[PDB]
Amino acid sequence: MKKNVLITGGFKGIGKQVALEFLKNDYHVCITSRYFEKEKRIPHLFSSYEENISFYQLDVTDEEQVNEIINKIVKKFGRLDVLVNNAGISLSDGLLTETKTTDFNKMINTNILGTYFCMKYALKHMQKVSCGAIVNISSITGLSGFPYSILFGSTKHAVIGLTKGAAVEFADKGIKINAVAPGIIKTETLQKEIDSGEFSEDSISSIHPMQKLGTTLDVAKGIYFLANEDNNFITGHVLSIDGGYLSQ
Amino acid sequence: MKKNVLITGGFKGIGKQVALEFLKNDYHVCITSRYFEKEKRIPHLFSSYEENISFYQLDVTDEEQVNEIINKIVKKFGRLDVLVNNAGISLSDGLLTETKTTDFNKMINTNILGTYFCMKYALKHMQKVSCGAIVNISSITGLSGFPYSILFGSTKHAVIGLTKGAAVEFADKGIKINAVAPGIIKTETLQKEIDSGEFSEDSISSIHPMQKLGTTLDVAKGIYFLANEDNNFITGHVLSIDGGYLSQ
Ligand SMILES: NC(=O)c1ccc[n+]([C@@H]2O[C@H](COP(=O)([O-])OP(=O)(O)OC[C@H]3O[C@@H](n4cnc5c(N)ncnc54)[C@H](OP(=O)(O)O)[C@@H]3O)[C@@H](O)[C@H]2O)c1
Ligand SMILES: NC(=O)c1ccc[n+]([C@@H]2O[C@H](COP(=O)([O-])OP(=O)(O)OC[C@H]3O[C@@H](n4cnc5c(N)ncnc54)[C@H](OP(=O)(O)O)[C@@H]3O)[C@@H](O)[C@H]2O)c1
Repeated sequence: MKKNVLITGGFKGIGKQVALEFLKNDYHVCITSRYFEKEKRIPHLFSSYEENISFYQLDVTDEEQVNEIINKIVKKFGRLDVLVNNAGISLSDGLLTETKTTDFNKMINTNILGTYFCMKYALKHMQKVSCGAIVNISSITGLSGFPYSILFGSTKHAVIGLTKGAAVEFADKGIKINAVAPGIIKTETLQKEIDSGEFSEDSISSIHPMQKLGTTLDVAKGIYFLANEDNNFITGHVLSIDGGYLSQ
Repeated sequence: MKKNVLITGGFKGIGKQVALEFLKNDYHVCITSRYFEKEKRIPHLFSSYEENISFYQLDVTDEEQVNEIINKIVKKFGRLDVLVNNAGISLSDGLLTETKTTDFNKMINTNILGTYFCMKYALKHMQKVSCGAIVNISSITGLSGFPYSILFGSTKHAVIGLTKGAAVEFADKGIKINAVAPGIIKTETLQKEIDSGEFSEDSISSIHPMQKLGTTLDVAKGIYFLANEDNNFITGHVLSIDGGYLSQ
């Protein structure tokens, strides 16, 4: 009886907040981790929402597993209203000439291929019912050149490509496909890097015109807006959630 | 006690639906017309909301009047949470070579100067409290070249300029300034141009990849999202509400 959303992730960072936002809006939420040991955290991470959450172990780089997991969800729930491609990694080296090819391939596999696989098998099901929403997560680096994050940015540019391409292809099938482009977001990972003193908050805050960092809630709200049933006419769009970064 | 929004318009088309959207979200709404006679329509257009509506006569091309009206609103309500620059006109002729300078000037006056005047005086007040949101209405023609709508497109390009410029300028002051870029929207005006048979609905809706027209609610939802208290980190952005038009 509830709308159903699959998030690739959900246990930390943006993904966890995305899970919370959909739960607060009466969705059944499917969350994932590569690590089965995370399933037992659910009652404690999501106190009052336990009954509306389903766990799946999933590595998005494993195409067969992506197909298997999405099939399982569709069989069990009879619906897949929303896919959020949250899974993503940044292996931030130095200058381009010093970057590791192995790092690039890992980012390609997770950020591009993972998102492609999830889209590919979700759309197989969404096609059949002529409805659904996909929200991909890009970055400001997916729309601009960002020193020391060139390779990450390249993968996030590719994500925008998958978004716009699929949007135009599925537009007449009533499926909305959009992306968000976050600036620098204060996740747990970043918060502890600020807390350990190796990074000043004000130092990296200054990157955005609003002179503050983004929050996981900022991102979750944008994603929710693009995914909910009241989005009838927004598709192929990349929503900047960046305190004005891309407007300069 | 309620958040307060000024809409340049409110009696027809997109502006009326914007009015309705903010009213449903517990705002006090200031709505305008150039025509004082429209005030008497309020209990009939907005049956259950009249206690939360204030009418002001306003021509946005009159800078003096814009300053007067915004001053009166701030004096009476002690707040101005949101400005929506809805007022706008399109005077379509033929090819560029055939266009009338008087038409261009009229569109410049209403679309560019009117939006500028309202921004100018709203920001004088918002600046003082370091909070507020402005949503401007651009168009797909503000982001692309559209035969037969070149001059209109030019004004809506200029609207984006004011949007991004002011966003960066006021970003550190806690004020969010964004725009929406609608495709072709089925307003009362269009609905009768379809009803008269001078245009087929399928004919003009085919320009959007979604193969349908936008609705006034589509636009209102987008504007509300960019304007509400939960937008903390989106500024300088142009949200396309265009059935995928700009993604091709
Ligand atoms: N943080 C930022 O400032 C920022 C800025 C722009 C864009 N983004 C993007 O936003 C998204 C979320 O970022 P975040 O900072 O919230 O990440 P995070 O806190 O590091 O969390 C990463 C999430 O991705 C999952 N994941 C990683 N690799 C996976 C794989 N191969 N298969 C399945 N799941 C995988 C993780 O699950 P397990 O570890 O439990 O397996 C975890 O849920 C990413 O696409 C990221 O690139 C982040
Ligand atoms: N309809 C579309 O397909 C479309 C597409 C892209 C963008 N837009 C933009 O969306 C906005 C609304 O369009 P719409 O189609 O909803 O318009 P509409 O139905 O023609 O209504 C026009 C509104 O603008 C007001 N207005 C016009 N000139 C004014 C002036 N000089 N001073 C103060 N108010 C003035 C009118 O108020 P009174 O007549 O009561 O004075 C009315 O509220 C415009 O900026 C338009 O350019 C529309």
